Amino acid sequence: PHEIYGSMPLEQLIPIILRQRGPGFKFVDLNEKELQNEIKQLGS
Amino acid sequence: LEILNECHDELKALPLEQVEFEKNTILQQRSKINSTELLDYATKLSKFTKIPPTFD
Amino acid sequence: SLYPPPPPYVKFFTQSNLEKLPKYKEKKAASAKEEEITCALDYLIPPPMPKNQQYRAFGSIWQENESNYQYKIQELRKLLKSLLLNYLELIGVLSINPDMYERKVENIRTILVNIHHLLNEYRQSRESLIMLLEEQLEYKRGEIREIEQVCKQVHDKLTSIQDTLRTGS
Amino acid sequence: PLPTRFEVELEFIQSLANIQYVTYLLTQQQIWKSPNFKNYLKYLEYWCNPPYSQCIVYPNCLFILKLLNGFMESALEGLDELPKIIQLQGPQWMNEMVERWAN
Amino acid sequence: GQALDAVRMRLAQLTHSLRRIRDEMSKAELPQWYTLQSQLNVTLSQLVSVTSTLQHFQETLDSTVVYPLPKFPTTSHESLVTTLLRKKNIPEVDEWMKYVRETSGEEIEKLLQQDREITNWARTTFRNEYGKHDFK
Amino acid sequence: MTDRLTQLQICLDQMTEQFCATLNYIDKNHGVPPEEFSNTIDELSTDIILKTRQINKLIDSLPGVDVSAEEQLRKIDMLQKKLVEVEDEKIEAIKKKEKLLRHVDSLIEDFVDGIANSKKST
Amino acid sequence: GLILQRLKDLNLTVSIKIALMNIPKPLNSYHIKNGRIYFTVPNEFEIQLSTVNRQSPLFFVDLKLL
Amino acid sequence: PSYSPTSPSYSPTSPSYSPTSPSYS
Repeated sequence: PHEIYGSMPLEQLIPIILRQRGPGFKFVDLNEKELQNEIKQLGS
Repeated sequence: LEILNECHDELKALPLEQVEFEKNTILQQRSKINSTELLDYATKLSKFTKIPPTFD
Repeated sequence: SLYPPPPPYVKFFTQSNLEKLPKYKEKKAASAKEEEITCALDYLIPPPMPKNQQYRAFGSIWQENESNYQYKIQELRKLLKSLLLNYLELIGVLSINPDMYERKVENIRTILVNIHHLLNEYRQSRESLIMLLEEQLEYKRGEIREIEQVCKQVHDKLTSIQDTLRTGS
Repeated sequence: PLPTRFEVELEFIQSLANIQYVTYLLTQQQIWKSPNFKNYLKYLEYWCNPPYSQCIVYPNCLFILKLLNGFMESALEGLDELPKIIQLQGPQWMNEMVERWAN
Repeated sequence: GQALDAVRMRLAQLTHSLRRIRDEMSKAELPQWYTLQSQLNVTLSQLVSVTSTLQHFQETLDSTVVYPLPKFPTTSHESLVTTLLRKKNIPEVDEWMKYVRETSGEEIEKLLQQDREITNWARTTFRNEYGKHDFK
Repeated sequence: MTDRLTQLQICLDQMTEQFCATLNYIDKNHGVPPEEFSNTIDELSTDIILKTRQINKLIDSLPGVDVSAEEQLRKIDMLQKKLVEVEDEKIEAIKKKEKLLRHVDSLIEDFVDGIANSKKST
Repeated sequence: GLILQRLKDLNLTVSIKIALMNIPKPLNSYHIKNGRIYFTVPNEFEIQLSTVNRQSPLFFVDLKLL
Repeated sequence: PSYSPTSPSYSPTSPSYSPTSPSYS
């Protein structure tokens, strides 16, 4: 599963992140502290 | 700094963990299945999958 | 009709039968401690493999580290030479007394047929496995070697830059 | 002699690969309406493992039934699009079958 | 050919009206109710005219015999030929009138004449009722 | 690439077709001038001889033509073994390459921060 | 997965790009975070910017009023 | 002249409902 995520260039990853986060939320609005936060919840 | 940055980018482009899971999956998939059944099935599909040149 | 009807037992198994299958198989196993169809739930029990390990269909029968061949080679060479010799003798028959030519024709074919038999024992799946083996092996070696080549050239460039900046100090 | 249930179920599975057979089966209302047929379809899923998979003649139906499996949560509707979609997606589905088996 | 030509032009204008009502319904915003009524009535009366004209010239349509062109290639266009050739109804309408006949279900003939007399009696009764009160 | 077994089948089919064509020419031409007929038949016989020699040079060139399949079995088994070790070695190779890569990234970041706070120090 | 180092590279690219250009003294207050650069002029505004490529120029991302 | 032609409204995706039954000999 992670093979596709790790094998795609950022030029195609950006639209994927944009569609995952929905409209309005830019690809850069994500916070690193917030990022490690949801990483912590998903790791549980 | 620029040129070493593209060197870093191109090195990162060539793959880490994903390749080793894929190699693992290959190894247990190969170990699980015996070659006898695979060769028998290949021989039995050789007639169907391969279109002979004389089949009008 | 053009399309044969669905199998009959298909219609016997509802959702209730599926959900009651565990207790049914438990009861069947407890009681047990060609299968007769005494209950409608018998078919969900996996069918047993035939003891003969054979299956018949349409008049035809069906049933380790890869998971004197010189005698066959010389037999094939002598068979090819004899086939050429018999072709020459048969065309000579056509030349002089063609009326009985067929008397040899099928004979030659038998040798050709034997050639097909000589192919049967030589049957090639392992050889295909070998050829695929070396092609992906050499492809991965090429990829690997270009990887260390490119990383080594990047490291050499980095060392050259380090020397250049040290000289400018 | 009377064929065993092995033979008839295997022949049904291998005949499921035909697009015409699938279109005809889905044409009738009561075939899809009756839960018995879909229950049998889910029962047939256990042939994707050996040594049963060694006895198949056409591996394409292996995905088709699985595709038919998807049909229970995708809807009948889509019956018209079935021939076009199978013709269009034959390449990649054959490729994934080859990846599952040939590798 | 004249009858089929008239059928062609009328059905073409009917299809044009259908395309119209389609591309004014496909908009994300619904127009005013009155425009929808006007389009509905015009297209529906046009369908009535289609039915009436098709009724008028049944003999010309029946007399015609269908035959593919010698120049038309069937080897490459057999799918297109079969597309127009097929005529079986859509299934849902089929079981629709099957359930309709199921619900409906010398005796039949005398019920038929009883329906005749009820129809005539009701017509006469409403004529009398209309004549009873001056509507002008 | 084309497998030599497929080439062998193509060669034998071409040989059969060549014999059929030669005998058809003989059957439909016996009676054409004798000199032209003899020259054409000499060409056909040279073709027969050459086809025979590609048959001979392909049949003896089949790896494993004179090698028993069981030592192929061991060689294939040890090939998958040494393969397992070679992707293992590639795993350590790539992980240490990534290690030096983000050492380089860390020094890049430190140098960039030094540049930034030096040029904003005045 | 890849998002963390992508954002770090975006931050590095933004930092080097702003090092390329001589920022004004009133804009000396800048922050780098999450592939974004923040310029907060007090009682005036807070502008957040980013870039896609090192050669590509900066583009507007977000703005807040003070 | 002709104000506008009709848009192509072909429906090849239509599955058709041809009854097939006299196949057995």
